[PDB]
Amino acid sequence: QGMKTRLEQVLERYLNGREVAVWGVPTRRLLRALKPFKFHTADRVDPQYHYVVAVTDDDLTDFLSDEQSKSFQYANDYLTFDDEGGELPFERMCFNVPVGRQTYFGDGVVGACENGYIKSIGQFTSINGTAEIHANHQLNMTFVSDDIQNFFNEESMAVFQEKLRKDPKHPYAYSKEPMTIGSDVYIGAHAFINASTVTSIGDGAIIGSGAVVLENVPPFAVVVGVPARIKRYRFSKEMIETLLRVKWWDWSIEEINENVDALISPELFMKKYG
Amino acid sequence: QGMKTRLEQVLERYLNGREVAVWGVPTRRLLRALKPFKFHTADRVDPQYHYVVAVTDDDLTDFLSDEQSKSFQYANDYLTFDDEGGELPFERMCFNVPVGRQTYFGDGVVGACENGYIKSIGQFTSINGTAEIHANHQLNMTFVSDDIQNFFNEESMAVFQEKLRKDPKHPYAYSKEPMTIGSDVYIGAHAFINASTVTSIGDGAIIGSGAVVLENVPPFAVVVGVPARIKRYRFSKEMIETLLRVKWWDWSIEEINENVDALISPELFMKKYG
Amino acid sequence: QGMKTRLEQVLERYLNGREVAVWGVPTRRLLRALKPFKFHTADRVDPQYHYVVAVTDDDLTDFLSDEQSKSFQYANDYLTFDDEGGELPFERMCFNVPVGRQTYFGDGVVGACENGYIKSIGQFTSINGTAEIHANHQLNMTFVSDDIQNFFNEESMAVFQEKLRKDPKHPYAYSKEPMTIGSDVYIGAHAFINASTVTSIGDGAIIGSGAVVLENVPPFAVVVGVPARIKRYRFSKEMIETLLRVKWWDWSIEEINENVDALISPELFMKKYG
Ligand SMILES: CC(C)(COP(=O)(O)OP(=O)(O)OC[C@H]1O[C@@H](n2cnc3c(N)ncnc32)[C@H](O)[C@@H]1OP(=O)(O)O)[C@@H](O)C(=O)NCCC(=O)NCCS
Ligand SMILES: CC(C)(COP(=O)(O)OP(=O)(O)OC[C@H]1O[C@@H](n2cnc3c(N)ncnc32)[C@H](O)[C@@H]1OP(=O)(O)O)[C@@H](O)C(=O)NCCC(=O)NCCS
Ligand SMILES: CC(C)(COP(=O)(O)OP(=O)(O)OC[C@H]1O[C@@H](n2cnc3c(N)ncnc32)[C@H](O)[C@@H]1OP(=O)(O)O)[C@@H](O)C(=O)NCCC(=O)NCCS
Ligand SMILES: NC[C@@H]1O[C@H](O[C@H]2[C@@H](O)[C@H](O[C@@H]3[C@@H](O)[C@H](N)C[C@H](N)[C@H]3O[C@H]3O[C@H](CO)[C@@H](O)[C@H](O)[C@H]3N)O[C@@H]2CO)[C@H](N)[C@@H](O)[C@@H]1O
Ligand SMILES: NC[C@@H]1O[C@H](O[C@H]2[C@@H](O)[C@H](O[C@@H]3[C@@H](O)[C@H](N)C[C@H](N)[C@H]3O[C@H]3O[C@H](CO)[C@@H](O)[C@H](O)[C@H]3N)O[C@@H]2CO)[C@H](N)[C@@H](O)[C@@H]1O
Ligand SMILES: NC[C@@H]1O[C@H](O[C@H]2[C@@H](O)[C@H](O[C@@H]3[C@@H](O)[C@H](N)C[C@H](N)[C@H]3O[C@H]3O[C@H](CO)[C@@H](O)[C@H](O)[C@H]3N)O[C@@H]2CO)[C@H](N)[C@@H](O)[C@@H]1O
Repeated sequence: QGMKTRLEQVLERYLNGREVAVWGVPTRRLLRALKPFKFHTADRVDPQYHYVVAVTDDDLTDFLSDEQSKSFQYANDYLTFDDEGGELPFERMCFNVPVGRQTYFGDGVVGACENGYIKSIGQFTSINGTAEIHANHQLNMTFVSDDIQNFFNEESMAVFQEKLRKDPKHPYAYSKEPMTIGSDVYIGAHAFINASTVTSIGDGAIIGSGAVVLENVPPFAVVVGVPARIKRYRFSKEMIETLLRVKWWDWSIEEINENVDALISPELFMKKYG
Repeated sequence: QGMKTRLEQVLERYLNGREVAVWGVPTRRLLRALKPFKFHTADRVDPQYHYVVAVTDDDLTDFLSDEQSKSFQYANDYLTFDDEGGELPFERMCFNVPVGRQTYFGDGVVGACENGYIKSIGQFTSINGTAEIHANHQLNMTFVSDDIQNFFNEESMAVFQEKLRKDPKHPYAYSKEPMTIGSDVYIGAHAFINASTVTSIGDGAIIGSGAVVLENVPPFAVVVGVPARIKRYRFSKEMIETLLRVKWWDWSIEEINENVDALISPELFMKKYG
Repeated sequence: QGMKTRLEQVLERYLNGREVAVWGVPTRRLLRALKPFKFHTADRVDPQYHYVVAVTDDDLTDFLSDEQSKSFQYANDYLTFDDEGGELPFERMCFNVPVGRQTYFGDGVVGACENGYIKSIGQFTSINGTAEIHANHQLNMTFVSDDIQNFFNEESMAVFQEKLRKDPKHPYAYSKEPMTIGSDVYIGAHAFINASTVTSIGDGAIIGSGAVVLENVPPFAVVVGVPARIKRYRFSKEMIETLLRVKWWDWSIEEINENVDALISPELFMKKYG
């Protein structure tokens, strides 16, 4: 591929001449990524000479259960291969989609990034692995199937995709801006977001479990239900207005540790920034 | 097994004397299927001499990212092993369940086919991988568990299964016709269908995301919610009556490309067939 | 690890000096478990000399499709490695969580046991694999993210976790008793239980599909919906009172086979124990 995966971005910044020790049975995709480096099956590992790469999450659990792993820092010294959505201490990219710091999501949102459904994902955003993000099929035609186009010749493909781009309900997310997910967002298990109608999820939004959101979620609102309805705002109006332009999620690691009291007490946060 | 898998049906029609090149680390099930053929780890692949079989979907993505793959047509020259529900250009079978053309579904619906819960799946049907199809346990007894029968002797098993067949609410889908899923059907993510009470899903039906359907879905109806309620019909009544017996989903690949305008414009479809 | 996995508990009781035959490609975790025993790739298997261990569930299906498997009893002679939640004929443990007999659950509930969210799981309980059990993040602060704490030093971690323990809404299930799931419970697909607010699920409870439960479920109640509401009780009040202290789920395998008629007919059950 032309766009670097999460494993390749981590290695580019933290490997630093060491050889990669593979903790687990590798995939063909992994062997292609490790081709330029020296790599081997992990036996005796030393973080001064080695960088452990666990193939799967279950292989990571086995590695952390090993006594050899407690001299290995999270991303500086190891990583999970099959974890494109895993959180990171630095801003990264996922199929031309910027992902903030300490932001994690599941395989469904990863596939949504590759489909072009997402424009950006904020910092300190927590998304459950079971969450799904898909677009709508076309509804202005006699059929709803998408793989019917596998039978169209050119002449038929040109006219089918012609109406697709000229559709105000955005089938396959064709005619809309890619959806943005803000910072400090929480998304629960079994949640769903429609990539055809949702174009923005505000910062600090909370999506309940089993919730099916079909429209935009304003910042710091808690949407819940099937379909998702706003049941309560997370903060007061004055806080949401202030929080939107102070942007604590863009602070440095030292500045977050300086204003712990402001981030911990919401009543103190307004006092310092209202 | 006695019933051919999707990989075996594809190979039986398109392999044509070539040897299989395995793109990825194979499973024991795959090695059993490839036993009669000549097979090897894929290196340099040529579609005139080789047929690429990617073990998993992630191995398929790695194969398509390789320059060698662009002389390989979808099913005629490659396929994914762990993809029993993947779409195909020809009608196939899945555990004694006929599956139409360009119809795809996930692992939960595959397991539903093997359980005998499904009778047939139409053509050009799109089912999300997260969709689940299960039956109800028995409710006319003091227990709801199913694996309690692991402790029954013969005498106890005969009487337990005796009432199971004599139950009008169809526990474990015992006393009903297997459920039929029509053509041009769309099923969203996190959807659920009760195999104990649902016996038919009409052609052209649309099941929303997170929807739990518990009764039959009439053709070209859009069921939505927990539980699923009909919120709107996809087409006018006159169209549904006409569409049910013209059956465009049974047209040839040449006839679909002949009547693209009818399938693309619903207003034109009635003009040509009303 | 210090706590035995489900595979290690089964082997400790049923292996009995035999060598393990691995049906499938093993993981690194599996190789660590089989280290003290003699093990090999399964070829010709005899239950008098061998104990088959299928790595994955798909490898189990391949094994049962083999003619060699029909002299192998379920747990006494084989088992699936990647199946920590699979049912068993004897009471077992899962990350310091007692699991009853013939009780099965999915990977999400397994991870919930390791997180400390569950105290015990009853006997003859049926939980769907797609079910999820998670706790709530903190809501009394300006942020909702959990992995923000990866940036806190000591001083910041001590004060963040300080309010976490002093929170009546139980973020991360910090200040509550671990949730108990009773016996003869049925949980459907796509179900969700909030580990932060739910502390008990009574015996004989039934959770419908796609249901999001947020409070305790009384014994023998059927909760349904988003959010889950009690729609109907499974039995009469007099039965629930009697069933709660006869505890048929604690009977021996011989006593279950003695009182099949009582367990099969609910009307007969009260006659014998009311
Ligand atoms: C969304 C959530 C944070 C709400 O937390 P909360 O502040 O304690 O909400 P409350 O318990 O006070 O109840 C608020 C109302 O909204 C409803 N509600 C809240 N969360 C709901 C949910 N997931 N689903 C359905 N209804 C919900 C409640 O039924 C309640 O109804 P009411 O208006 O009649 O009182 C929490 O319930 C939740 O579901 N978090 C997601 C859990 C998860 O999936 N984690 C995995 C991802 S890490
Ligand atoms: C079902 C679906 C096609 C409806 O499309 P639509 O024609 O644009 O429906 P609308 O947006 O006009 O809204 C219709 C009504 O039904 C509701 N509704 C529609 N889809 C819903 C859904 N999945 N869940 C809950 N409610 C839904 C809407 O809330 C709305 O309510 P209203 O009567 O008060 O106005 C679409 O919403 C959907 O969910 N598709 C499934 C997406 C998916 O899961 N893809 C993965 C599988 S490939
Ligand atoms: C929960 C369940 C056992 C109810 O069975 P039941 O006794 O036949 O319930 P009924 O069909 O008589 O309907 C009862 C009412 O509750 C509703 N209801 C029942 N189950 C529901 C469900 N999963 N979701 C939403 N609504 C449900 C029905 O819509 C109905 O509504 P009403 O009050 O207007 O009549 C069953 O519907 C179910 O969903 N089982 C879980 C299936 C599953 O997920 N299996 C996989 C795990 S092994
Ligand atoms: N290109 C996105 C892909 O998404 C995959 O995950 C999901 C889907 O994108 C994937 O797509 C299915 C596919 O199974 C099947 N073989 C073909 C079918 N047309 C697709 O259907 C789906 O994907 C396409 C996007 O390409 C959408 O246009 C369509 O609306 C949607 N139903 O099925 C998976 C479960 O629904 C993988 N995560 C990933 O390998 C890949 O990035
Ligand atoms: N035979 C169907 C199987 O379905 C599997 O997928 C799902 C279930 O069928 C499977 O079945 C579970 C099983 O985990 C566990 N080891 C035993 C338990 N009795 C089963 O329970 C389930 O399956 C049976 C059907 O056999 C139903 O009667 C029962 O109502 C249902 N709860 O758990 C999986 C998640 O719920 C596999 N896709 C597939 O290997 C296999 O075909
Ligand atoms: N320690 C529990 C783990 O749960 C895992 O499954 C699920 C989660 O526990 C897991 O945790 C995610 C994780 O993906 C990501 N790398 C880090 C993130 N902080 C976690 O987030 C989640 O887990 C933690 C519990 O540790 C909760 O406090 C948090 O509320 C929750 N959002 O993401 C998975 C899907 O949501 C695995 N089943 C298992 O390896 C492991 O036991």
